[PDB]
Amino acid sequence: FVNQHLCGSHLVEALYLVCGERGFFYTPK
Amino acid sequence: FVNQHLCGSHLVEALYLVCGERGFFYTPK
Amino acid sequence: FVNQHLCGSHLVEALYLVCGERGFFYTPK
Amino acid sequence: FVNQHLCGSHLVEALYLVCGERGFFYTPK
Amino acid sequence: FVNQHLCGSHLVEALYLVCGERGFFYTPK
Amino acid sequence: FVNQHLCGSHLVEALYLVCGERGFFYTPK
Amino acid sequence: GIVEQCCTSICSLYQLENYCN
Amino acid sequence: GIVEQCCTSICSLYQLENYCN
Amino acid sequence: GIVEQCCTSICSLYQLENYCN
Amino acid sequence: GIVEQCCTSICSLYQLENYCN
Amino acid sequence: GIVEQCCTSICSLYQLENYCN
Amino acid sequence: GIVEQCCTSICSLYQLENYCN
Ligand SMILES: *C(=O)CCCCCCCCCCCCC
Ligand SMILES: *C(=O)CCCCCCCCCCCCC
Ligand SMILES: *C(=O)CCCCCCCCCCCCC
Ligand SMILES: *C(=O)CCCCCCCCCCCCC
Ligand SMILES: *C(=O)CCCCCCCCCCCCC
Ligand SMILES: *C(=O)CCCCCCCCCCCCC
Ligand SMILES: [Cl-]
Ligand SMILES: [Cl-]
Ligand SMILES: [Zn+2]
Ligand SMILES: [Zn+2]
Repeated sequence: FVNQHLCGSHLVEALYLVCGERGFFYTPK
Repeated sequence: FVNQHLCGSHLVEALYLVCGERGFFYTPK
Repeated sequence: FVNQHLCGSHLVEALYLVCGERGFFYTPK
Repeated sequence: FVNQHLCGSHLVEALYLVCGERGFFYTPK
Repeated sequence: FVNQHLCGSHLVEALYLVCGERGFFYTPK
Repeated sequence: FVNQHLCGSHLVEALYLVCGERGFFYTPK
Repeated sequence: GIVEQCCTSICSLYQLENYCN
Repeated sequence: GIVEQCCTSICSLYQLENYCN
Repeated sequence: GIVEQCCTSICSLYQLENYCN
Repeated sequence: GIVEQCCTSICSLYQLENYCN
Repeated sequence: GIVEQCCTSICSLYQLENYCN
Repeated sequence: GIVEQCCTSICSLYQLENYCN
């Protein structure tokens, strides 16, 4: 599915900003 | 260094597209 | 239409990454 | 030079918005 | 709502490019 | 300076995510 | 506002200019 | 996961913080 | 074209390579 | 201005909050 | 080329128009 | 680390693959 891919594309950018030095693990559905 | 932050914001999207279902981990520190 | 415009916005970025030095031609529908 | 890659990733989106239905060509080399 | 958030995410980038030195005010619905 | 333009394009998305319903103003000059 | 118009129809460069300071 | 929650409802900054290391 | 295919189904890296010069 | 504060030094999320309406 | 003109000097929107099909 | 390898030198797509889960 495509629109989920689009939201995840913006989701990782939002996580990168919010977390910062801590980082994050991105696991999709 | 802000330039580091900018490339990191490009690295997360590069990992997102490359990994896909596997997922990625972003650990600068 | 708008959501196609959104997907094309991410599509050109994905093409830019994947192609690299070769480049690409982007022709919409 | 990574900075070149970053601006190129901004150039593709600038061409995408500007050209629209016409389309664009990205040829660094 | 999410897809409106996605379009606004691309909308601010489009406004930033088009306006330039003038700038803009972004007020959502 | 193009590097200024690149970070500004990252600043607008940072303001967009942070402000949300409140909105933001981008005034370099 | 900007969301109501340009997120329902594609906005031309002049329409985006209307939102500039 | 992150996709199931934040791609169906808008996630607040604290909810995004829950995914940080 | 690229919009008709990759915006209706997820395109794999080889499919994106098909659009490269 | 925002250009002289948040782009010559890395701004934390709160430093981005100051320019919100 | 576009890399030698629009990325070593800031290109206005019209300078981006030159590379459109 | 990824910051010390892929951002001080341009990383090809495969060099991005190394940080996948
Ligand atoms: C991966 O396969 C995604 C799993 C989540 C299901 C997505 C669809 C859920 C219902 C949405 C229907 C709206 C689209 C017509
Ligand atoms: C340009 O005019 C786009 C041409 C492709 C048609 C888009 C719509 C196809 C069917 C989608 C319906 C879903 C939206 C309600
Ligand atoms: C904020 O609450 C958004 C206000 C605009 C309403 C969005 C929905 C309008 C009709 C769209 C239905 C399509 C989604 C199923
Ligand atoms: C209008 O031009 C804004 C006035 C301040 C501009 C400062 C530009 C400084 C040059 C860039 C230095 C940092 C590079 C990442
Ligand atoms: C292929 O490599 C393109 C040939 C021209 C490349 C010029 C690179 C100049 C180095 C970057 C200078 C500006 C940094 C923002
Ligand atoms: C945490 O801060 C990561 C440790 C390594 C940081 C290296 C930063 C180097 C400065 C930037 C050089 C390249 C600019 C594009
Ligand atoms: Cl989208
Ligand atoms: Cl950048
Ligand atoms: Zn999007
Ligand atoms: Zn950038």
